[PDB]
Amino acid sequence: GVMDVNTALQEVLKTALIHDGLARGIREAAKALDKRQAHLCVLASNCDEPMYVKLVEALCAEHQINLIKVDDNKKLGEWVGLCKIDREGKPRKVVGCSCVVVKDYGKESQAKDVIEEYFKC
Amino acid sequence: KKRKKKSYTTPKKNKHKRKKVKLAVLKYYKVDENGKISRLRRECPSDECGAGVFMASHFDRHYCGKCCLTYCFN
Repeated sequence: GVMDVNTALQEVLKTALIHDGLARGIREAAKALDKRQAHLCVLASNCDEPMYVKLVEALCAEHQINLIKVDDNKKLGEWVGLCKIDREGKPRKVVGCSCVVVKDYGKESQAKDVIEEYFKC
Repeated sequence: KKRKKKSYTTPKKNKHKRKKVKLAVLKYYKVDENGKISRLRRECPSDECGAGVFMASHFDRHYCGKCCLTYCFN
């Protein structure tokens, strides 16, 4: 019954999903980041590629954007309803860059407020 | 009529094969005295394209998809 980033992330990622967003991989994100159309990206935790993580840190240093590091992603993957493909297989949700500012054109929540408070500190 | 039998040549042609990097590293690189992502690919001056558009710098020409400009090096 207490709000936090660990619960605001679910709502914000879901809101992005309802309005596309969730830029999978580096592609389709370079355009927006070089146009400064994004202000919150979620990256995979415990990523096994040192070159990718150092490149992402450099990209964050370019536009001065924090990236949230949360362990135990399986709860998030279950929350986002990620099995897809009817019921065959199991793709995983590991990275997403959200377009058009922090909040999309849809619903507004205090999840935005708490995420912004965490962002400012 | 019989079967048309379109099998004189090419015993079984398939769709085009495209192989992609898991996470592209040929787009940005280090070694430019910069702590940020360093630009080796040519930046498109056209407004209708941008810095996220990577005209593939192959052995010849620039391949865009919308304007397809060409630069000669000689």
